[PDB]
Amino acid sequence: MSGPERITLAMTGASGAQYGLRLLDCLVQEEREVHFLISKAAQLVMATQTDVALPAKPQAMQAFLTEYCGAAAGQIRVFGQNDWMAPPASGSSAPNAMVICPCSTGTLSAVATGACNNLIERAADVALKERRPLVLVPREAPFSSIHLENMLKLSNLGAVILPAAPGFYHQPQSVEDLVDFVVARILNTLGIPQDMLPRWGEQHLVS
Amino acid sequence: MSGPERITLAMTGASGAQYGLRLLDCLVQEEREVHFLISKAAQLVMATQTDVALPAKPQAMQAFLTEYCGAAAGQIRVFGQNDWMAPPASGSSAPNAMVICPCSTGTLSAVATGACNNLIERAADVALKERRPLVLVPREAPFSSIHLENMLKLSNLGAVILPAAPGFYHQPQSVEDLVDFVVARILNTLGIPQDMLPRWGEQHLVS
Amino acid sequence: MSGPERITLAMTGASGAQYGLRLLDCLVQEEREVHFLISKAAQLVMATQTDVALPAKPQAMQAFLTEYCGAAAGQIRVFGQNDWMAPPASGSSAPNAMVICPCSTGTLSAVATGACNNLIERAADVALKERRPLVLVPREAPFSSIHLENMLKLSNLGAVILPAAPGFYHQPQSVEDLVDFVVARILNTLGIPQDMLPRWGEQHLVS
Amino acid sequence: MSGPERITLAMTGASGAQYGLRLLDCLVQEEREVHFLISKAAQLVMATQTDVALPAKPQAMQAFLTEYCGAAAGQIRVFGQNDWMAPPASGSSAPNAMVICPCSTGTLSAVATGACNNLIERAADVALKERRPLVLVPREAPFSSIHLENMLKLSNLGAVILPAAPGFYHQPQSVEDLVDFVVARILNTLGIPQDMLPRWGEQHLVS
Amino acid sequence: MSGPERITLAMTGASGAQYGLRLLDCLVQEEREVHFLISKAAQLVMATQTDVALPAKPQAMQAFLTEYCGAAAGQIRVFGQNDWMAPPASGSSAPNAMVICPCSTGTLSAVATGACNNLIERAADVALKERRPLVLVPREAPFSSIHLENMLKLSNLGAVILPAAPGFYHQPQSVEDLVDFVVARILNTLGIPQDMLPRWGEQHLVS
Amino acid sequence: MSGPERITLAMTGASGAQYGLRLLDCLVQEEREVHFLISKAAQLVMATQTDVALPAKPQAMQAFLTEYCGAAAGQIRVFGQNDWMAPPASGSSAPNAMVICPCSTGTLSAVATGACNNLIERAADVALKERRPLVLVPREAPFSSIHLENMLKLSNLGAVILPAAPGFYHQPQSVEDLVDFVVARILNTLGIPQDMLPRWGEQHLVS
Amino acid sequence: MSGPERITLAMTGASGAQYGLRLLDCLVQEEREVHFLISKAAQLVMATQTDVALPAKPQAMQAFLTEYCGAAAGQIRVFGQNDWMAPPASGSSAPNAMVICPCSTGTLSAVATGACNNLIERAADVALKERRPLVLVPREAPFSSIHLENMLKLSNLGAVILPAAPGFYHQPQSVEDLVDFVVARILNTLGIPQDMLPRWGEQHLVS
Amino acid sequence: MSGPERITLAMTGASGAQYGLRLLDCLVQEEREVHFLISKAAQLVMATQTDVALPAKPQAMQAFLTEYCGAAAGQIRVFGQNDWMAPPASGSSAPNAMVICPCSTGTLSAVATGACNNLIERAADVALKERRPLVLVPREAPFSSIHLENMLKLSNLGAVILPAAPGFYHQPQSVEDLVDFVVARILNTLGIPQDMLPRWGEQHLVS
Ligand SMILES: Cc1cc2c(cc1C)N(C[C@H](O)[C@H](O)[C@H](O)COP(=O)(O)O)c1[nH]c(=O)[nH]c(=O)c1N2
Ligand SMILES: Cc1cc2c(cc1C)N(C[C@H](O)[C@H](O)[C@H](O)COP(=O)(O)O)c1[nH]c(=O)[nH]c(=O)c1N2
Ligand SMILES: Cc1cc2c(cc1C)N(C[C@H](O)[C@H](O)[C@H](O)COP(=O)(O)O)c1[nH]c(=O)[nH]c(=O)c1N2
Ligand SMILES: Cc1cc2c(cc1C)N(C[C@H](O)[C@H](O)[C@H](O)COP(=O)(O)O)c1[nH]c(=O)[nH]c(=O)c1N2
Ligand SMILES: Cc1cc2c(cc1C)N(C[C@H](O)[C@H](O)[C@H](O)COP(=O)(O)O)c1[nH]c(=O)[nH]c(=O)c1N2
Ligand SMILES: Cc1cc2c(cc1C)N(C[C@H](O)[C@H](O)[C@H](O)COP(=O)(O)O)c1[nH]c(=O)[nH]c(=O)c1N2
Ligand SMILES: Cc1cc2c(cc1C)N(C[C@H](O)[C@H](O)[C@H](O)COP(=O)(O)O)c1[nH]c(=O)[nH]c(=O)c1N2
Ligand SMILES: Cc1cc2c(cc1C)N(C[C@H](O)[C@H](O)[C@H](O)COP(=O)(O)O)c1[nH]c(=O)[nH]c(=O)c1N2
Ligand SMILES: CC(C)=CCOP(=O)(O)O
Ligand SMILES: CC(C)=CCOP(=O)(O)O
Ligand SMILES: CC(C)=CCOP(=O)(O)O
Ligand SMILES: CC(C)=CCOP(=O)(O)O
Ligand SMILES: CC(C)=CCOP(=O)(O)O
Ligand SMILES: CC(C)=CCOP(=O)(O)O
Ligand SMILES: CC(C)=CCOP(=O)(O)O
Ligand SMILES: CC(C)=CCOP(=O)(O)O
Repeated sequence: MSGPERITLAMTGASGAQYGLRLLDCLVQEEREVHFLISKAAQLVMATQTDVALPAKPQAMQAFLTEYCGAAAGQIRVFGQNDWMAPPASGSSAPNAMVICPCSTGTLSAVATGACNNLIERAADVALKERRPLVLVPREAPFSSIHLENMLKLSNLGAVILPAAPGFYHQPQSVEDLVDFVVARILNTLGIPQDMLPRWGEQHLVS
Repeated sequence: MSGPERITLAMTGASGAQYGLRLLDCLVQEEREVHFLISKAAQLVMATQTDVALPAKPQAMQAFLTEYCGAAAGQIRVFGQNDWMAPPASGSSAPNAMVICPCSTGTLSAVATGACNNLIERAADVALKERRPLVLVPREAPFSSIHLENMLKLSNLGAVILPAAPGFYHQPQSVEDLVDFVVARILNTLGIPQDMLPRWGEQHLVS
Repeated sequence: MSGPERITLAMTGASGAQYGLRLLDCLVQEEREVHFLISKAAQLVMATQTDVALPAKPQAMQAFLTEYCGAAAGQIRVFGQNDWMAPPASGSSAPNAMVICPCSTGTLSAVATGACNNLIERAADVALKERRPLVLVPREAPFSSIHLENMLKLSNLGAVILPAAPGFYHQPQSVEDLVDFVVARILNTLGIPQDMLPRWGEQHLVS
Repeated sequence: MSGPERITLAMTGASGAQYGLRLLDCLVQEEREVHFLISKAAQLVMATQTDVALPAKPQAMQAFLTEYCGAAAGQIRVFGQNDWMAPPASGSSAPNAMVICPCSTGTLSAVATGACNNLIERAADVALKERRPLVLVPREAPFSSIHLENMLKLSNLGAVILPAAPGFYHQPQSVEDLVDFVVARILNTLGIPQDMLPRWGEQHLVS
Repeated sequence: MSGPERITLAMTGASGAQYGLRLLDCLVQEEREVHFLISKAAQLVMATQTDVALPAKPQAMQAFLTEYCGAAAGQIRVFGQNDWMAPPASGSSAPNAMVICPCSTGTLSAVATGACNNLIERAADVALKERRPLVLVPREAPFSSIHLENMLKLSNLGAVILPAAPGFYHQPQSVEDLVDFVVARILNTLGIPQDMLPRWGEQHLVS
Repeated sequence: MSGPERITLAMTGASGAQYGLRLLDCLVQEEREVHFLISKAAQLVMATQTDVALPAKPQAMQAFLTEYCGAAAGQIRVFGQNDWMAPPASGSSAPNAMVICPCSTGTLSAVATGACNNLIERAADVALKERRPLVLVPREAPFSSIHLENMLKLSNLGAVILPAAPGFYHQPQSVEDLVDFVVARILNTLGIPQDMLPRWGEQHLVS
Repeated sequence: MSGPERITLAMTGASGAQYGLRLLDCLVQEEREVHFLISKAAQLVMATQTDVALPAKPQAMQAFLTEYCGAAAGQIRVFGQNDWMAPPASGSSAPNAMVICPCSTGTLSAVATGACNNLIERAADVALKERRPLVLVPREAPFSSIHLENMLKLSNLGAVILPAAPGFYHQPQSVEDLVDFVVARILNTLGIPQDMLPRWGEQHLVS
Repeated sequence: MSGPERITLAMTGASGAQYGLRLLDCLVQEEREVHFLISKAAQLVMATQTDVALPAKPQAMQAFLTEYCGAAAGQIRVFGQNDWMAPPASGSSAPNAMVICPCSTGTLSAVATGACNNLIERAADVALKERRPLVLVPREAPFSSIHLENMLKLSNLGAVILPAAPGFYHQPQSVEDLVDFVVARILNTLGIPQDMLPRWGEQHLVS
């Protein structure tokens, strides 16, 4: 298999829950193991901008998502915001790639400064110190200079800053087609196969 | 009228022509005067990702857009890429706000470095030296550290970096609803009235 | 196979065309796919400092190089300087390593600043944002502080700055032996097998 | 095999010889090839803080270590401090990962500044220019701002700064258990299998 | 008495509780007054990596520690994480030295950025603004560039960054001997007498 | 006694040996303990610019200086350039103030970069990490930007940069009076009594 | 003649008037034209630390110095502190080298910041903008970080920072011999012949 | 004569001895005086990559080179690595231009940091403080960020960084023709006549 076997997928309180749910579903279909984390604000976003009725507690959540995605048993692990017992809290864990999708400006800040106040922030701190993949998917506009400095710092240290900025070059016809563009970019970044967005120019031999 | 009477709208070669066409139409409906500039790459984008058959030469272009938007005669001015005779080339011109929507990574670079190689780049250089509004709407993912440094420099100097990153908090049902979210943000930035995106929380009196 | 299956090889207007032609030939012999780009200045260099009569237009060029190197059909793709349809223009393309050999001081500048004015510059911009290999082979002396700052910025972001500075530790007897030293270094950087430069010290067991 | 086939292991004059000897032994047991370098100060440390009677000259040293670790013939190569003939002195060598364990503050300084005064420093300079793994294991307290600036510079360039700071979360009962924690972290960094430190949380499915 | 009469000892959630308990005991034996603060994460660390059954609430904690260490009544004060009434919250308090042992990467971050979210962070903020001693004892490996930048900033402002990196030059035979090395370094930094680690070279008169 | 009981006095290869010999004599007369270190270049300076015939080996040197200054037995300790057994090599030593008088540009460099190549450089590295007094007395003209950057870095970290730049405000009549001005400044910096340079203005009550 | 025909010699209020008077005399003997400027504080220094009774007003001063040095009529020009009519105030003047000897910390500050409050400061501002020689001779100890930053800035812009730090390698026997060392260094910097300090090593052919 | 009368030519341990020998020969033919310095590593390079059997000791070396180049007696001075008696060690020496050809990455480092550990490094330190020409000829590939930062610092201070990167625009037919290109560039930098590389375009009057 190309790409990581295990992804830590953290969802934080930016207005783009569709992208994290779609990514979760694609990752499950590519038979990856997902360690799923979600912030309190992200739970309010999902409740108010989607049709998904996500249970509050980690075990009910894990059961719900396993159904929602058609996952295998234990394929999706759910950990709460102070569960330091969970793999992502330590660099001695097995290697996984981490994606924060969507990534709020507050979570971006915490990761840039090293705040480690909850499991998502500590997980990203560990990805950085271990040189493990870390992809942040901000959804904000305008970006202020505070946001941009935090993104630059992290980019300079090897994180991938992948804004939720879909392109129109595959002729999108629906909101779902724009959500899939962003998701396809994330999977490409992670090195995981995808067939939602063709490889640009692959059939063009000469100019 | 709130907001600027005249906007310089430059469209450059990022995959988001829908946003610049929609903005052009909203600006016309709010009876603003638009000085419209478009790059060669942006013409290829529009030809390949939209249904809009935009003529190549500035006078045919001006006639086409005036029809497309329902504008009044002389409401939309079109200037070519080396027309130094046009108002945006000089700080002695009448004040206008400038928006680059969409803004390619190459145009972002040129504006950050001061390259002034064509009328769009010189127009942005003049907006900066005159302290006139300058809004850039990048559409790229990932953003590299080169992109992020160029955005930060410009943000620090007072430009507004407004990525084409729509939110989902107004329940979008179509691609058009996502395009209008971004457009609504731009008009808000410019101080121009809009009724596509409600004022968040305006009716909430207490927590 | 070790190393990348596909290399984007861009030749720009520094006085070292021999190195890019030799690299092209080595890449073909290692059965890699080459996406070949060449600047207008690089065409003048090749015309004046080599015996290679390279045709001007991309399809005639592709036929010429395919012969010159003994390549298989479609092994070498040639794209012109504004062919945005070509794979290297987008990060959604299939992954390839990019080498700019030789790299003029102007191309170094454009890549460091993000100028994206033609397909070579945009290709390098995409390599950077995608975290794909990017090797620059400058040929200039002295290096000014402008050159050195541009190289440092790019090195800091993970590009490899590999100056056309051959060593003499394999006893070179000809101009070709110096050209092959530099080429051997490039292939090593890319992780592609080569037998022009032995592995230093591989038989030395103790001091 | 996961991880590098060949490791350059340099031991320098910080008070932690136990960690470099233990790492050497683990690397031998995982059937890796080790290019072993040791500074004059590190020889005084080993003589005074361990029970290991290490011979002075490279060939006697190689014989001693080969016995001490149970290595195969030629599995451990020993090179002296000015043996420029040895593989680590040149980037044209075969790829290996380099670890400096322990890393004195003086060696940290030399690597950060590019001093290349002996084979260890030149070896690290080459690892950096080749983008090959470089792990530094400092043992000092307090760390001054000079130390911290030197570490930051190197971290920013992709070196791994792994201080000899063992954790207590695997219930250590002996000095050997603390030495093995640090060694286990190094092997994890290098991507080499180890069974001294379990994978944190690997059996935890839900919070 | 040499050294401070009063120490604020904060324990945060890094895997090194042994060092803070040992320091607490040494400080009590040198008849100092200790203002003891402990984070929620540090309570989970102590519960899981030590044999010490520390009560949760500040008054039960104070009674427990007073027994554990043989302290005099009122020698150890315990304050909770939001007790702004406590001396360390204000610069108008009586002078004391502050040690954060162990110091998590999150607490390091908060102190470097000025976050003041709880009493430990505010206490360190006050130590800095008052020019009072502040010693941080991180326990992490690798250190990332985020950690290293946060340490450098604080070192530059006069904090002492004293990693939990014991040396082996006093022939340690047990885990306790390594814990005491680090503790001895802290007491030396604070100017408090200790007889666990001899004064290096004190009897050496000539080379 | 005011000021430190023990001073590490290092003499390095700048053209000002008179100042270090005079300081050594003043320190002995104020009954301080001096740990004396001298570089190979400083030995050549003393041989060629003074009348002092200093023996080469540390024990003969210690006997010579003890006579030259009228010191008590064991008041002056002499350590060689690789004597890591000596107190100044470790921060676990008893506290002393360190003066490098004169300080060559090479020694200034090594201290600024953390090179630790010999006992003087390591001693200064330890003074810095321990927050112990460190006074550097450069003697060079012009100062280049390399020198000035190295001095600034060290000044910013709390070292005292005290150039061998005597003043004329005490009416000097001899070379000895200029040497004593500089020495008086050093003793003032260290907080040690001196009566060579009066306290400026001490008898002036009103303007 | 080697070196400049005209020198602007400014004397400011550091305790080293001997050096500026000696330089003035050497410049006169080498038949240079001197534009002489002196600050109010420098007049108090000269009155209190030398035997030279310098008149207050520019014309009496010019007559006095012309006698003191044996100069030709009009060889020494004296200008007051607000005489903007004088050549050094404008870059349109004839080229001259400028030396500030001695240079107070206040004058160093003004030159580094561009303060131009009097003719000396404006003269130095003009030397810098014209790329004309500018030599500053500070006399201060310790140098603080403010002093060192001001010196570095100016050194980086091409000024020569030449501290009043005499060497002892020409066997000085008097205060005058130390004053002449510094003066000899200044003349060397300016490219003016001098025979007070031999050319180091000029007769040494082999090592 | 145009250009300097005296050149300090230092050869250090990069793989390009041919360039320093050829430069030495050209300098002798232009009747310049050469102060020749060579490092221990450079002696190993010359022994292994050239046919030149250079004696070890300075006087035998001077005799050998005087023969090899056809020099006049005393035209080439040879100084050893610790011969502080030699002119280049002091700024009070007669002015000469300094070239380090080839310049190892270690020597580049030492010059950038001010290390002054041997006569070559001190000579370069003096060139910088005296504002005398300093040309460095590195031979390394890739250049890391450490190398590039060291080059930039020195370039910014006025050193010339002239990499051993020959061009092909004079139709080179041999290894000697590439060596002469680099040498011709160095002589041009120094302002010394050369007829190996024509003046580009000198006969071109119009475009
Ligand atoms: C409905 C709704 C929508 C948004 C938000 C909030 C809510 C309630 N917030 C804000 C954000 O959630 C807030 O600053 C949190 O403190 C983020 O905390 P976490 O990073 O999720 O722990 C938010 N933040 C942001 O960066 N981009 C966005 O698009 C949104 N949209
Ligand atoms: C179809 C198509 C689509 C895109 C592009 C090109 C084409 C042809 N380009 C690239 C870009 O247009 C190129 O780097 C130009 O050089 C930009 O020039 P202007 O800034 O418009 O003058 C591009 N650039 C970018 O920053 N974001 C994008 O989404 C796209 N999409
Ligand atoms: C014959 C010849 C030789 C050279 C050049 C030009 C020509 C015509 N140029 C200059 C360079 O080509 C010019 O600055 C271009 O603008 C570079 O454009 P590209 O980067 O190729 O698009 C050039 N540039 C450089 O960096 N190093 C070199 O060795 C040369 N040699
Ligand atoms: C017994 C003993 C113990 C130590 C040391 C020395 C000796 C002799 N040194 C110092 C160090 O070895 C010295 O600065 C050397 O110059 C380092 O040279 P290398 O980097 O090994 O070539 C030392 N240095 C350090 O960074 N951390 C340490 O723990 C120690 N411990
Ligand atoms: C068992 C255990 C062990 C550790 C941790 C946690 C737990 C539960 N954490 C993490 C840390 O406690 C987390 O990022 C907290 O958010 C830190 O909060 P405080 O700074 O104590 O408020 C942790 N953090 C760190 O910097 N170094 C370490 O050694 C450890 N070890
Ligand atoms: C006679 C004599 C005089 C001087 C020197 C040398 C000699 C031999 N050196 C140079 C210096 O000693 C050289 O760069 C050494 O490498 C410094 O090494 P240490 O720092 O003493 O180990 C020298 N260096 C300096 O910074 N200022 C000076 O005044 C002198 N004077
Ligand atoms: C007797 C005497 C001696 C000194 C001073 C003053 C006096 C009165 N001052 C101080 C200085 O003159 C003061 O800060 C002035 O404001 C400098 O002004 P000018 O730069 O000359 O205009 C002084 N300043 C300094 O930088 N180094 C010194 O050696 C002295 N010595
Ligand atoms: C045969 C051979 C070849 C090279 C080297 C060595 C040897 C032995 N070294 C390395 C270098 O010489 C080493 O880092 C020295 O420590 C440099 O010391 P000096 O700067 O000459 O004192 C080397 N260094 C470099 O920067 N570029 C190179 O091309 C080479 N080539
Ligand atoms: C939760 C936990 C064991 C954190 C310690 O992990 P690491 O040693 O800092 O990578
Ligand atoms: C096209 C033109 C008149 C440019 C000059 O404008 P400005 O004085 O630079 O603002
Ligand atoms: C030519 C083209 C489709 C450019 C867009 O690519 P990407 O989304 O910016 O990587
Ligand atoms: C010892 C030696 C051949 C050094 C040259 O290696 P590289 O070309 O600098 O990687
Ligand atoms: C809890 C309290 C009184 C904080 C104010 O202290 P300070 O004036 O900020 O030192
Ligand atoms: C020579 C020696 C014991 C060095 C270790 O000292 P420290 O622990 O780094 O202060
Ligand atoms: C006193 C005077 C004419 C100042 C103007 O000089 P410049 O044009 O600023 O060089
Ligand atoms: C070898 C020697 C006399 C060094 C002193 O030279 P300089 O005064 O630092 O230029």
